[PDB]
Amino acid sequence: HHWGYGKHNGPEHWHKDFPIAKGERQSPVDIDTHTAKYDPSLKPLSVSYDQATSLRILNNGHAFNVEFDDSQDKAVLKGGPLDGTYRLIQFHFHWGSLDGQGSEHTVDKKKYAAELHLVHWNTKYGDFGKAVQQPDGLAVLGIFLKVGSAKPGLQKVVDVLDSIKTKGKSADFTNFDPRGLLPESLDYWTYPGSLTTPPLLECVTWIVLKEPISVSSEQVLKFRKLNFNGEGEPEELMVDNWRPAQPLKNRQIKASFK
Ligand SMILES: [Zn+2]
Repeated sequence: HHWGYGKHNGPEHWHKDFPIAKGERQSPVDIDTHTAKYDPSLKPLSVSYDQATSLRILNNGHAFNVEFDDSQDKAVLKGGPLDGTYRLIQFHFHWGSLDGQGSEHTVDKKKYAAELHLVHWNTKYGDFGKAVQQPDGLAVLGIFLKVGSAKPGLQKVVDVLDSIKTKGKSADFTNFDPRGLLPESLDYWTYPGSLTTPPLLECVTWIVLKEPISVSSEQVLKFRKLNFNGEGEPEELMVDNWRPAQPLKNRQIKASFK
């Protein structure tokens, strides 16, 4: 049974094919802001996206991925909790069927309308495929989305979605600047975790920003027009593609701010 987000193949089923689903460092988690400790030894976070080169956008049947050329040292994350340099490979979102749900992480149980994941691999492991064999192979910057004013820098993504409606469709998607998706502040929480989709590998230093970005109702409505199914199969709207919060299991969440 191909994994997904439905009643018979959704998150409660994943552990059968991917037993790490019940591991010690699974994501997402609820961020209890009152038990996250400020860590003054955290270096400032460095998000350097000015030379980023997007290549393509792809509906993979679970979300849409905007992919980058990661063959050179061009869009990198470093500092904060990280001990090396991590290179951007792709970003994607999780979102709900309703504005009241859709994020993976929660903040004192609060769910946002959506959540953006910018996925980076540790350059000391040479590429993404080898990085995912390592416990510190990945760093994911998570950014919450709330519904309000439109985010202009998101609109180029919104407008290509009609060309990738169904699973397996891809489109050229060059010159997209992910700096237009970032909120003002880089204040964050950080904790060790996992990929939130199968194979759920425990490679990730999570860096979750406190400040959400606002997107318009119309922008998120266009996300909900995508399809999980392939062309020529019955239409199932791509909505509620979020894994719920998982047990923290005595991990600690650190805050970059007071
Ligand atoms: Zn994700």
